[PDB]
Amino acid sequence: MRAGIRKALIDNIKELKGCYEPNVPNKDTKKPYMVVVQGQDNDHGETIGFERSIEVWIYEGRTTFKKLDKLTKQVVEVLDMNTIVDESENEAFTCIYKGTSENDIVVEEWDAIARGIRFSVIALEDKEDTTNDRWVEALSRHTKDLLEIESYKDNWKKNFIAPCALWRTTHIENKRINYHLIEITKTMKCHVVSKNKDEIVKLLETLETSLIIDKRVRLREDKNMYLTLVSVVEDRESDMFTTGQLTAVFKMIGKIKREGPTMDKIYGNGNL
Amino acid sequence: EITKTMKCHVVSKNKDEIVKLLETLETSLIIDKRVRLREDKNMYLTLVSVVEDRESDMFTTGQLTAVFKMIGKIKREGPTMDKIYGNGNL
Amino acid sequence: IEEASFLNGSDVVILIDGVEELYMEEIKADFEQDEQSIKLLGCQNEISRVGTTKGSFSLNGYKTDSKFAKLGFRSFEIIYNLSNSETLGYESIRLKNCRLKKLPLINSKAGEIVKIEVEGSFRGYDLLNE
Amino acid sequence: IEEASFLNGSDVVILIDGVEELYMEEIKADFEQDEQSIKLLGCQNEISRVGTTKGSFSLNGYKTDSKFAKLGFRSFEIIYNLSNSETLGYESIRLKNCRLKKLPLINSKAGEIVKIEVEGSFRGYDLLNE
Amino acid sequence: IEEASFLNGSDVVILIDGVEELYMEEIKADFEQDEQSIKLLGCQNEISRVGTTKGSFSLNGYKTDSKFAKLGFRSFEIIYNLSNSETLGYESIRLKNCRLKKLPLINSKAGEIVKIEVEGSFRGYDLLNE
Amino acid sequence: IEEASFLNGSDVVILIDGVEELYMEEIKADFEQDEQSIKLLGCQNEISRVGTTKGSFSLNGYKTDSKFAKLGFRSFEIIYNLSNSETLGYESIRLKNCRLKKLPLINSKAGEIVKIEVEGSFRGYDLLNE
Amino acid sequence: IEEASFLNGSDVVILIDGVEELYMEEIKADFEQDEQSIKLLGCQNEISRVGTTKGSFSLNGYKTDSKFAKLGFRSFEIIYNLSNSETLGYESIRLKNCRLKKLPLINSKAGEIVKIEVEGSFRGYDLLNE
Repeated sequence: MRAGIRKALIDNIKELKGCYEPNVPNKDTKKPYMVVVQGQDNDHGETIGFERSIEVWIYEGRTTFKKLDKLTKQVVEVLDMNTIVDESENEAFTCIYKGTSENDIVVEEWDAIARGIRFSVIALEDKEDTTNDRWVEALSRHTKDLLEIESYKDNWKKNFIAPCALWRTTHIENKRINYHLIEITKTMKCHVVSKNKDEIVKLLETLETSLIIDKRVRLREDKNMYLTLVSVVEDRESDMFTTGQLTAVFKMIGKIKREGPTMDKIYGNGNL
Repeated sequence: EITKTMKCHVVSKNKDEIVKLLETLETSLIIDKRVRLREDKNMYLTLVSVVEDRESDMFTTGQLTAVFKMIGKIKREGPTMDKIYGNGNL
Repeated sequence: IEEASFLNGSDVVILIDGVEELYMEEIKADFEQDEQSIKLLGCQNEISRVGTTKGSFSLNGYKTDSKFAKLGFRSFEIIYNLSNSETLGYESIRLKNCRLKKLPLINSKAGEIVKIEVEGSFRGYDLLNE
Repeated sequence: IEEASFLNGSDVVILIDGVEELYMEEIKADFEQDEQSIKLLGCQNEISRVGTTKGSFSLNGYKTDSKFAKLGFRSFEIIYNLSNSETLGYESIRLKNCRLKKLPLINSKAGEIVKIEVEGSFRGYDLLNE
Repeated sequence: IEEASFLNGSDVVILIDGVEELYMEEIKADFEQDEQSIKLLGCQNEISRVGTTKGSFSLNGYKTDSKFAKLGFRSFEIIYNLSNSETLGYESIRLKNCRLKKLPLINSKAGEIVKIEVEGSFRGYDLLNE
Repeated sequence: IEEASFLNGSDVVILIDGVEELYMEEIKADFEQDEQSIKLLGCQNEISRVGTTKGSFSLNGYKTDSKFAKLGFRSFEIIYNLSNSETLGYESIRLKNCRLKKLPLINSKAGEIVKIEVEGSFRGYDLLNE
Repeated sequence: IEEASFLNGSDVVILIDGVEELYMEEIKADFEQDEQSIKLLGCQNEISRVGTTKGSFSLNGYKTDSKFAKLGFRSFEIIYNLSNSETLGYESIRLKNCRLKKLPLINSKAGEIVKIEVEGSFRGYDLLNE
């Protein structure tokens, strides 16, 4: 991922003189240049998977910090949730802006001013984008058809293309309501990532309205089984990535499929 | 039926100004119990409950909490029975 | 998703005997009928009839004065204006010859507000507006 | 937003037979009538008349003495002063010839305070004030 | 586990007197029959017969107009379409000669939505579709 | 703020037929009287009279023996000492000729304590103290 | 601690009119008797006899079709197979000559499942198995 970030920064930013690895540049280097330090990979649950941390340390020639502010804005614009393709690994990803280093540091011996922008990448180990949860597949298909954005089913994938929407399942309950009938209730949460927050609001609004008005969803294209909505609720404050905004509870009833043998031939005999 | 829990902040340097503004906002919401959704009218937002937690943070949380709901009707505009005919036998 | 509206129950304005009543919390009124079920001699389906109508009504609210206790059993009119705000089509109903069944002289628990309850009967009604 | 006021039910002051009563916490009293519904030929709506009145009352409170058990079924007056504090217009009602329906001799549960419940009937009332 | 489908109760479409009704929440309707229990003179177990039938129905919903108050005790039809979206086999029932038992003129609490309740009786029904 | 006192119901001491009963939980006893309401021929308010009295009582408690089942429907006395401890003025009541209305042979749920319930009637009472 | 077993109520298999019913939740049935208590002329405890019997049954379940509304008040049989799984001793009961007390034509609420309720009476039964 170093190659991808370096290539993106060089291509999109022209004030940049170079983008190096951590302890590469010597004192003859021409400023401003950037340094791509790769942080931890931590497990952050089922929805995010392993999350990697990246820092893009900017360096500048100690003229004035306003140059560094402009360069930081440029870097954040270039990398924030814009999908990047790493030609070396031939595997894409999408950096998420996360913050900035502790203070704006001055380094006198190098005669430079440095600031560290802080990114991250989601779901490093996930490489499939497929799910055996038929309900999640059905709702992701429904969201894609209704909304004309990507849908990623079980968990985030590292090269997600904003705007998008995940449809993970958070909780499952099964009941045998009868001798022949079983009830399956799933609480399915949905995310809507996007750079533009008002776009998130619009997408969630139309998704909720579609879920209410069309109160049920084709589980498959055979039309046999439908999911039927129970309650759809949006918590807008909730985190865009870890938690997800929309919470929908779907249920579905199925019949036990006992096809026993048939009384094809019958016979009876008499006495007194 | 669409129900929204909308929280409101009132920032000001003078805290007593925050108190006055919140008081008049609460009174206005209670008296005029609904709010025109648009200048075109045709829609309204009926209040359900307005509550102020003065201790709550001015910036992160917000003081006033208001719950609004609004009822909408499905806009079915299907075809029409413009032409009707019938025939007879025995 | 075109508009609709519910008539919120805090829009009622109840005029009891020509003077507006401010503290009413709930109002009910129905126009009963004796059914007079008739079982014909050949038809298996029972048949109903209008019979005689009989109004009844009830009220709840907070006690502000001795209006009802002093009113006694005298006949009095009740007018009920349920205004709608999304569209201004207020529904107005008038009740004729209302008569209290019982004077609620005293009803007061120690730690609570003193609410008044009233019920009676009315001979007829006039649907003034709608 | 001009002032209003609810009559809190802890302003009650009940005088049972000329001696003030301290421990009552709830009092009810109504003046029932008999409806006397009448059908008339050629008039579909029923008609009501006053009929004969009939008082009834009830009381609840904490047991502090055996006043009620000693009272028996003797006739006794009840006075009910519901004072208002925002404005001083107390509503005073007098009940005439109250008579207990049953003497609550014993009503006691192991864990609770011993409460007394009373109910009876009063021939008439005098609305002393309002 | 082959598919199965309950019938969600929000699929109901109620046509009261030929004009669709949008605000109904719940509808109930049954077709009674006097049991006419017969105790034979020799046989120990009771025997029952069909007797004479009698329809009853009820409705609840939000008040949007004074349709029912206008309707009075007139005779009117109700048609009830319950669609099954998962199979499209809507079960349609028609009630003949419905008659309100009481006009719900006024029913309104202060702090809540004004709901309308209706009940009555219907002479007979037609199972239009199933 | 001068002292008052509530008679906690755990001060009750019940003597059934001269032997102290110590597993009871609550006791109720009232002295009903038939009202004998009379509608005079000229006066428009009902009049009541004392009529004939009839006692009734009831007890609940934990089962500790077959005292009541063995008692049958025999006549027996009940004393009831409601002691007050803030001031020593115990209220003592005697019930004369109590008779069980129904002999509670068995009443027992699997997972709970076996409580006994009793109800009956007593011809008269003697207010021994107050 | 040797094994025991409770008959879980989801083992029921109801066959009404010879066709299995899949959506029933609760089934109740019982075989009444008129007690015909006779008070003998010398002995001091009541004596009861069998008298005449009568059946009554009830069913609850989800609405999947208009089977019952089609069925009307026509007579029909019900069979009830309560299987046991720890041991295979199913308890099978058949109800002879059932008859609906009322057609549940419409029973629906806006935001709930459309459940069906049925009750009637059956002339007799026959315990097929146990």
